[PDB]
Amino acid sequence: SGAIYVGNYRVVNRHLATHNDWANLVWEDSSRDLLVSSTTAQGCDTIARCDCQTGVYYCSSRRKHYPVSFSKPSLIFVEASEYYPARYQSHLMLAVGHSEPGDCGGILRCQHGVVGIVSTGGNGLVGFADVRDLLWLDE
Ligand SMILES: COc1ccncc1CC(=O)N1CC[C@H](C(N)=O)C1
Ligand SMILES: [Zn+2]
Repeated sequence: SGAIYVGNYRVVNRHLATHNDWANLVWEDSSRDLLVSSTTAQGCDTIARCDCQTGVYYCSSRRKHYPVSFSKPSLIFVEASEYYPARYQSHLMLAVGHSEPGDCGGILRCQHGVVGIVSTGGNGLVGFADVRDLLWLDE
């Protein structure tokens, strides 16, 4: 679990969005596994605006932050799970690292700020849903 809190927005994995997030929906995209809902309070996370390919992510299944190298956002085949059938997920970045289903929501950060959140993984990989292209998160 986990979310990014920037301005009056809350960014979560779409598959983990609550019925309360859908009522307060701003934008969602099933192909990216993202949902953004509006908040009453102002958030303080800064979104990165960069092309960094190294960063640090939080892994809740190890209670540890790990440094990683990750691929640029791309269209990647993601195996079936209880939340989606087997499909291509867009704007996804992969790294070699540990992840379990419940690690979704953990933040990936670089020197510039938040890059994205854990969204996919298994078999020694971890995938992150990029948020750096969502320029409107800053307004
Ligand atoms: C961190 O994800 C995992 C880690 C280990 N085995 C499996 C997984 C993958 C997983 O459970 N999901 C839930 C839906 C999500 C998606 N974006 O399609 C992928
Ligand atoms: Zn960066």
